[PDB]
Amino acid sequence: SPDPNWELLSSLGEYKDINLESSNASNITYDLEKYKNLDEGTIVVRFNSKDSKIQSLLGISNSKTKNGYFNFYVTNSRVGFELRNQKNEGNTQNGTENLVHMYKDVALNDGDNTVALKIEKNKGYKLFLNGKMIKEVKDTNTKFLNNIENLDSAFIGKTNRYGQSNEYNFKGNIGFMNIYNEPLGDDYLLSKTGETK
Ligand SMILES: CC(=O)N[C@H]1[C@H]([C@H](O)[C@H](O)CO)O[C@@](OC[C@H]2O[C@@H](O)[C@H](O)[C@@H](O)[C@H]2O)(C(=O)O)C[C@@H]1O
Repeated sequence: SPDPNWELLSSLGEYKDINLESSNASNITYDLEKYKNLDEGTIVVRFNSKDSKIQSLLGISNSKTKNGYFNFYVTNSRVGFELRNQKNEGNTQNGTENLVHMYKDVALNDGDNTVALKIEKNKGYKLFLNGKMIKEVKDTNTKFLNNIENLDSAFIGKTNRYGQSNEYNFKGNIGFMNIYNEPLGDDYLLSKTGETK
């Protein structure tokens, strides 16, 4: 990754017009090899939710575990992500590491919102929403997808988990999702997310 970061970069993944009105997530597991070893990157999502519960925009997980997952989520009044690893499979809490839970209480538009998560390896994390950098966390030992063992699922609109776990099914539409292998420039993220001030 250069310093400063690129202001415009080709996406690793780009997904559009995902209809989640009946809360049936979009399986993007075919792209999993692109993401599973990432130690940094950027995720940009345009969304409109019809619900107030915790809902995954993007869920990347080890479906053989309860708690081995990355969950980029929203509510009606909050955005954030969790990062958790689990070393033991099946119906158990054993071997769970709760790595990061970063979130911010926010005002959302009633219509479309645009959010971004920026991860800079061993620098930190930033959240953007509707043209603002809403939260920055400095961290000299960052964790991301490469820290979750045996990933096997990637979904837009849910997190694929073992057994009876809460999959955080999203209800509404996702206009777009763009995933990058590098941290993008703040100015790019401010303008891009800013399209839905
Ligand atoms: C983003 C978030 O807060 N994730 C939590 C999650 C949610 O809060 C919950 O699923 C929303 O309904 O809860 C997690 O723990 C589940 C666990 O909670 C205990 O209090 C309860 O006794 C258990 O039966 C079980 O529901 C989850 O894994 O889903 C933790 C996660 O970090």
